[PDB]
Amino acid sequence: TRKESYAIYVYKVLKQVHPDTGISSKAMSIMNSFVNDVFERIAGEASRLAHYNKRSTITSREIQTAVRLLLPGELAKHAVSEGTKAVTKYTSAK
Amino acid sequence: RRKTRKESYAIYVYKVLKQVHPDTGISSKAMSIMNSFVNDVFERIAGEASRLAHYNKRSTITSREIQTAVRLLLPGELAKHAVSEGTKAVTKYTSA
Amino acid sequence: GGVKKPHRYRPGTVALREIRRYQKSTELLIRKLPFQRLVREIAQDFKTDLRFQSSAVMALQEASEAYLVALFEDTNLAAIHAKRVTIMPKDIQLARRIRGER
Amino acid sequence: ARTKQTARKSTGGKAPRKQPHRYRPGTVALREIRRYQKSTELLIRKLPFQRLVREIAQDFKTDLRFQSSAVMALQEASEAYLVALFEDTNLAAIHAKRVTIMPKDIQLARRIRGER
Amino acid sequence: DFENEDFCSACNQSGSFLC
Amino acid sequence: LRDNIQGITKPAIRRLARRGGVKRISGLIYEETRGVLKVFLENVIRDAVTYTEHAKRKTVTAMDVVYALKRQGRTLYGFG
Amino acid sequence: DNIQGITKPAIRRLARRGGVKRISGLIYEETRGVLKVFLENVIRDAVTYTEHAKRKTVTAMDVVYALKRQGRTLYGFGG
Amino acid sequence: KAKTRSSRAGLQFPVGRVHRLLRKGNYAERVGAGAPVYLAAVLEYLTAEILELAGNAARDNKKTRIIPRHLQLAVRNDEELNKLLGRVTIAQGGVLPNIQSVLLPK
Ligand SMILES: [Zn+2]
Repeated sequence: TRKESYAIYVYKVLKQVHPDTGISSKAMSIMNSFVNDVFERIAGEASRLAHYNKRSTITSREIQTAVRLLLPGELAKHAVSEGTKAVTKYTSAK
Repeated sequence: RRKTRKESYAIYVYKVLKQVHPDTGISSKAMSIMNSFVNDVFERIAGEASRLAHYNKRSTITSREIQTAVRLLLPGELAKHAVSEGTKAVTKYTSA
Repeated sequence: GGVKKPHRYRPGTVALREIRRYQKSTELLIRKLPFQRLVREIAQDFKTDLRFQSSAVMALQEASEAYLVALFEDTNLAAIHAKRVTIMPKDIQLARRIRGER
Repeated sequence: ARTKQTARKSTGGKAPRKQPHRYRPGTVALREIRRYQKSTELLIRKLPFQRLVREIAQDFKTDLRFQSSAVMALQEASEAYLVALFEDTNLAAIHAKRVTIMPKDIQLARRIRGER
Repeated sequence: DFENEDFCSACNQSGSFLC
Repeated sequence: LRDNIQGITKPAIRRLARRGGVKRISGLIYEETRGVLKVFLENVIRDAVTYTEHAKRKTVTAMDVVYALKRQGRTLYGFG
Repeated sequence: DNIQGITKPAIRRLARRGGVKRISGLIYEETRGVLKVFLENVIRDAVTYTEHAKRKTVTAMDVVYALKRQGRTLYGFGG
Repeated sequence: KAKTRSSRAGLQFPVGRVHRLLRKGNYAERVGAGAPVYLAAVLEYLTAEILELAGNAARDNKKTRIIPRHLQLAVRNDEELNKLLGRVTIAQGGVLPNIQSVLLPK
């Protein structure tokens, strides 16, 4: 019965961006399926990379080689940058 | 420091090449083509099996869910002319 | 003397007007019930008495209108390719002879 | 009065310084349609192709050696891509009552292919 | 506008030109 | 039922093509298109009745439809 | 200029294998740019893969691997 | 007192969830700690650029909420998000309004 989805999380980041704007539920589902799909593509490529390099673990590195192999053009640079500063804050806060 | 073992189905592709065109050989290049073929189509059908399973919220690749995916990939006659040989082969396995 | 003449937009004005009308609409075009039936007879051939959700149909449509509006779009470029504004069955065919479904 | 400089030399004399049977157009073309269609060898002279890859990979990473089989993989892949694109172009041409591929015919094909 | 030429129209040689 | 392809009426095939930015739809297109709708809807629905049976379900689900569209490449967002 | 190394007669040979009977003259230079941008896509991914293995040399395996990503698999060179 | 991993990473998307999923997804045998943190970091970015662009689209059509339509504009107007979401067909999107130059009246 419990349905797991990214409802409140995308809503939060929406207010972080625009703390005045509503969202449609169908449009939400567009967002949820979209983040699920891009998550699948980034995680799959990563799994592959690993299996090619005879590794066995999905390091933050793979997710990068991946984000830079999937996300196109600039969308990547800004993804990397934000992912690197995010993992930097994760290791700084331990 | 003998080179490590490289996986290949080459030895196999030949047995089958002898069970079809007996007096015919293959060239290295064509054999390697065939190995890339079997690896690619195996990865395709095995990846489909995976999702089929995950979708149905179950966790085990069995014979049913692969008869299903080979159908979903191999197109047309190829599919039917496979699933039949596949069920035979499975029953002959389980036979003994 | 002066005989009347009705106000008729010239061939193409009504065309482009409803083009601007329809390229702002997101509403589905092919009508629902007519489409729903399209499937029950396109499915009965694959499995009997397959019920269908009222969402599978809506999805199998959104996916269809989307597929068709893409193909028409490449059909048009293909029609302009021969310096013509009329699309032809060959166009839907050249287009599809290049996407690799044909 | 507009003026321009073309000699591009402040001083002259820079060198002296201290510092018969003939086929109709198309018959030979169709003959070597048949020749390059029955054949399987690789049509872009290799060295030139390898170089194309060195000067173009340089951008993504310097000092990047390439296994020989690789530049042969780039060739095969490139010739396959271009022969597929050229089949499509010939079609995009035979469409418009013509028999001469033209740039426009390939800016279109690629749009329908969706590679743009 | 049109770009002039890179050679003199009188002697057919390069140099500084009046356009 | 039978021959309901005619339900995608010409008025509509047009509206779609109109949506696609065409201005003059030659006749002999209305038939071609319906044929294209019936090769697409075929494959998708087929890959959906295969998914349907695998789950031993009977009700073709919208969930299956989406997965089917993915296989062919035409992913659809809005349903799951 | 290494690009101009993809010579006309070579583009003509590609057209012949492609079944083209009359090549415009302006095609030759369009086929270069299209060629470059495509190679510039594979080789890019070929190298992402390369600098993931911390390898400095690229392999044909990485090349067909980048093709698999792009979509156009290549049989005959490994994998 | 237990804090969440997202506040450790400074994110809004869940880093915890994206770990489970990564694990049960069996993308690979072992998954490290920083991999779900990076993925949540990239997903929120992509969810943000797309939401921003949707916000730029909506106000234009003077609509408070964000209907599925806006999400298409945002995606088709942008040339990056369009390569990403390029074989994707959003629900109720319509198409980018466009008519060819030869179809215009003289
Ligand atoms: Zn002079």
